Amino acid sequence: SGAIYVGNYRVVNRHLATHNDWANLVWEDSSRDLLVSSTTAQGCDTIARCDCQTGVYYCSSRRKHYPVSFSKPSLIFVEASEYYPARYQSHLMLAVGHSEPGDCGGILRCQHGVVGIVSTGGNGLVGFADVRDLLWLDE
Ligand SMILES: NC(=O)[C@H]1CCCN(C(=O)Cc2cccc3nonc23)C1
Ligand SMILES: [Zn+2]
Repeated sequence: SGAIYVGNYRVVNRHLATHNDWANLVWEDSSRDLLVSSTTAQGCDTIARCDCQTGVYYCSSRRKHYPVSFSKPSLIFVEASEYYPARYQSHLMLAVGHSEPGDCGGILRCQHGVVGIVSTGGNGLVGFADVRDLLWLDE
């Protein structure tokens, strides 16, 4: 579990979105596992606007933050689940690091701000859904 709160927005993994998220839907993309809903209270998360390939992510399954090197956002194959059929997930970044289902929603950050959230993982790898291209989250 986990979300990004920037201004009047809440960014969550689309497969973990609530009924309230869908009733206050702004934008969603199955191919990226993202859903953005509107909020009444103000959010203060700063979104990074950069091409950083190093950062720190929160791992709930370990109650620890870990430094990582991660790849550039790309289309990566992801296996089937109770949420999606087998497909290519776009805007996805992989890092060598620990993750387990339950870790989705953990924030990845660089010195510039929020880079994205945990969305996939397995076999010593962790995948992050990038949010840096969503320029409209700030305006
Ligand atoms: N974006 C998707 O299609 C997801 C949907 C939920 C299930 N997915 C996983 O990757 C499970 C998983 C296993 C093992 C470490 C994991 N860390 O985070 N998620 C992990 C795929
Ligand atoms: Zn950065």
